[PDB]
Amino acid sequence: GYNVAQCNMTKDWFLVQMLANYNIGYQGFYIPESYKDRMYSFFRNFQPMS
Amino acid sequence: ATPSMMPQWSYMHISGQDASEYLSPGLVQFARATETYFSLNNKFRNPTVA
Repeated sequence: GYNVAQCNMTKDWFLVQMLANYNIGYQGFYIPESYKDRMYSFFRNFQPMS
Repeated sequence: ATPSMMPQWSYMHISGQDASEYLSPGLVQFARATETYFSLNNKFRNPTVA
């Protein structure tokens, strides 16, 4: 059960991306602020489907 | 009455000093040194009085 976010992605990659783009993850997860999340960022362009 | 009349309200940080005061100064400096990559800015509540 390494999948997360109800997608087919392992936890570790999710953590790595969240860190590398927001320094977020060692203390939980949440929605990063708008001005720190521009158009080409990671989070705005992540859609899970099933 | 002045809150310092009863000690409990001072003990539970309901009224009295702020965050920067009661802490041993070494830890205050430590926190101010690592605000970015390991937060501590929400582990203690500093009260306010009208």
